[PDB]
Amino acid sequence: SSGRIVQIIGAVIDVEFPRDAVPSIYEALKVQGVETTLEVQQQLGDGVVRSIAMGSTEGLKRGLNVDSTGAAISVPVGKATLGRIMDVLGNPIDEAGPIGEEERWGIHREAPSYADQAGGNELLETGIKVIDLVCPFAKGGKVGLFGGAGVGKTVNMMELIRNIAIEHSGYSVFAGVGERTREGNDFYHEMKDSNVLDKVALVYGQMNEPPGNRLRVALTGLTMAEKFRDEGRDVLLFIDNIYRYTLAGTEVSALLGRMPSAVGYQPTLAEEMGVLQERITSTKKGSITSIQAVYVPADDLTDPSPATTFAHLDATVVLSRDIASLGIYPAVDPLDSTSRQLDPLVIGQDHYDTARGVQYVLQRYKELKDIIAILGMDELSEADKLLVARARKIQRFLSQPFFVAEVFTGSPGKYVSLKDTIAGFKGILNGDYDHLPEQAFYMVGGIEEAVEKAKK
Amino acid sequence: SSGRIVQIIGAVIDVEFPRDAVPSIYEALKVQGVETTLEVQQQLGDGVVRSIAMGSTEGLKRGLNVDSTGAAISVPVGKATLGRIMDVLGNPIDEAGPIGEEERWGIHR
Amino acid sequence: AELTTLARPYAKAAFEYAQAHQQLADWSAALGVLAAVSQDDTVRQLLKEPQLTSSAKAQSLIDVCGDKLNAPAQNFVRTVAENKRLELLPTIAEMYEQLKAEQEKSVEVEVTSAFTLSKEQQDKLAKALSARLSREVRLHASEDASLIGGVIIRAGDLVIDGSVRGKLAKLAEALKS
Amino acid sequence: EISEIIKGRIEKLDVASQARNEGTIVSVSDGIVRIYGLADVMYGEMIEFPGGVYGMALNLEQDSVGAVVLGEYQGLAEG
Ligand SMILES: Nc1ncnc2c1ncn2[C@@H]1O[C@H](COP(=O)(O)OP(=O)(O)O)[C@@H](O)[C@H]1O
Ligand SMILES: [Mg+2]
Repeated sequence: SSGRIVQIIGAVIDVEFPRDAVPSIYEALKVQGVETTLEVQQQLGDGVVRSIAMGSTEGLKRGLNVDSTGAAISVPVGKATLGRIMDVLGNPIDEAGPIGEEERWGIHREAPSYADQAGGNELLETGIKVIDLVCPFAKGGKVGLFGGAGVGKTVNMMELIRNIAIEHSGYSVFAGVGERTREGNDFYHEMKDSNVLDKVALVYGQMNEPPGNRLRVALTGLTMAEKFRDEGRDVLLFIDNIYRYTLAGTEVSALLGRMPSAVGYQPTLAEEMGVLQERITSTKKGSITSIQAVYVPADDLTDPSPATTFAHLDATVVLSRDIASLGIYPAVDPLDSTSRQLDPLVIGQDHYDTARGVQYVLQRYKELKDIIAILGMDELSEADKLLVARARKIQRFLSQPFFVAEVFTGSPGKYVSLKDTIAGFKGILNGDYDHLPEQAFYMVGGIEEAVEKAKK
Repeated sequence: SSGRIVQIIGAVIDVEFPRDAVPSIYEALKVQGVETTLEVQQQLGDGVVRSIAMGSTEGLKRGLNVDSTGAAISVPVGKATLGRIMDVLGNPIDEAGPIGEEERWGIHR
Repeated sequence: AELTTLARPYAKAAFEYAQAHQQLADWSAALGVLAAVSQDDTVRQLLKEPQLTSSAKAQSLIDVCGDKLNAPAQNFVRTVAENKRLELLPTIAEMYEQLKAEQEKSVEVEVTSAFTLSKEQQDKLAKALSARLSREVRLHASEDASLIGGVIIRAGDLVIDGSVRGKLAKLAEALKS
Repeated sequence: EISEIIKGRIEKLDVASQARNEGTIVSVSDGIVRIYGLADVMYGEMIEFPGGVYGMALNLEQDSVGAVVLGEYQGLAEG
């Protein structure tokens, strides 16, 4: 049957239906005079349901008629989504006409079972020195890029999109959850001009959008990736910012009648994160390699949202504002960043010992910072002086000019193999480069280029 | 018209007035038979206003009569205020007699 | 807070006065009239107006009921209005009847079957329930084609299911679990 | 069921009909106003008060409308 709007407060709307026709949780509803879509969140009793609007509520009023659709928000899936741009409800937003869909899938699903899990450990080379050394990625695994405002999350993601597509031959799915509309336009035209667009599905719900859109766009993109995984394919799933899915949930939580938790967050923070994160996994049918940018509120890694995200990832890349301030890009922190693949049984003893050696030197240099700041380097022991000199070279050799960062500086981009990465850091640890000047390691790709830069 | 005290909680006093005589926000009210001035802060509805007492509430009780003054706290202004000590309501706290005022102005503008 | 939580003090006060003065049937009629009259589309509107006083709302409701409210019942309506509780009148009447039924050792039992049952069967179910519950039973018999066969008994919060639909559901859960 | 004599008494009652575009103020506090009866008001609509003052509709509830005053609220009163 149909119901009537009884209350409106921002993005949240209450609708009353006959007692024998009350709609189900997550069921989609449509307002008769404007065609605005609503998603049911809870049943309040007496035939009243509470819902979130999937669009603007300006101009809506009490007493308007509402139609129940009998199902959840359903989006098109399969080959017809490749090279197309869609919104949260699966409508095309690229002016290229209707989607030639064969079937539609509901955006709400349970995670794959414990018996469906995949045990993959195959190494994925990124061509970026710091990542390949201390944060080795794996095919079918999950990666997270943590960082404050303006430190490198989008630039480091655009560089990873460029490098992984060299070896990967399958499809990709990109979900834009609460970020800049200009960056979605730049990425679409870049792929269209490069002829890469026919193998990528694009979904957007940017910062300009109301809370309901930003809250469900992640589910729409993941539903398209799950169709390709379940077809037996190996696909890439990229998320512009997973924190926006949680934040859109915070804006609406008090309107849903929930008591707040620590620092104003919704009481359901960890469950809302687990329900989405557990679906983003590889199975015995096919694989999903996923990369996500994670905003860190006010540079605080102990904040409830970032703190709850670390347990859902295989590789954690932590960006720092202190490192970015020195000039080093990518601004990765070797001591805070880590990966499940950093194991002697997965990467071999040579890589493992080189990575452990780099971390030991950088940790010891971090302990001397206060002594060096008050008394200077000259008071240190003959052993500490040599270690600090190698720490400064290692810290500079971790830098690398990117093929997407060329517009910012002018310098050409560099791709460094895992073999060249291990050889350079092993030589600096052994002392094979103790004679070269500290500035020769800054922005040079492979170790041989540091030898040529020292000639000037 | 006049209102009645309905609730007293420290310095906060709620006063009930007839529906056609509810006093405005910031209006000054006088308690009958006691030298106590109340400033209206909020209109709660049902003819009830919430106010703050400009002095001690000790000895007050529910049901005392209150009179509206028609304006905000109005204080003496001009030449007569020079060389004098006054309280928040413009009363002469010095033992020098009444202020030779020619005009009074409301404190809110 | 449920409406039942707010109506409890008022329903209990009305019941104890009616019981002590031997007026149980008078208050049963008075509360029923107030519950029905306050739900009328014109009276429901009048009671929600922000310009009317509690005494004006009470007097208007008393003048409309008139003959059906004795002096105690009129005093009760003026008490419910002063405390701003006129929206609870339908719940107060419902809770008063529950206190009355429990006092008068009476139980209203709903009954449903696939197809009609004889007076011989109703009187056999009635004596069995009255012997189990130790109360007077009033069987509100009815039919529901959703049942494949048999009958279901609902004596308030207590339910006794002897229907074929319940047995088929037990089998579905036994095989699925 | 309500009786025909009582239904006749109900039809005689002094119940004021209110237009769907008009309302009455219930309360005023710190630039926020509560209004009773604006049945056809839209979320984000401009509300007109006496003396040239305007409000914006933010909370549309079952029994009342919550509005934020687009200027000085100290001249607004209950009723
Ligand atoms: N690899 C890099 N090389 C040079 N500058 C960089 C690099 N990464 C980031 N920056 C600088 O930092 C700015 C912000 O980077 P961006 O990726 O947009 O940050 P975030 O997405 O974390 O807010 C860039 O516009 C640029 O000036
Ligand atoms: Mg950016």
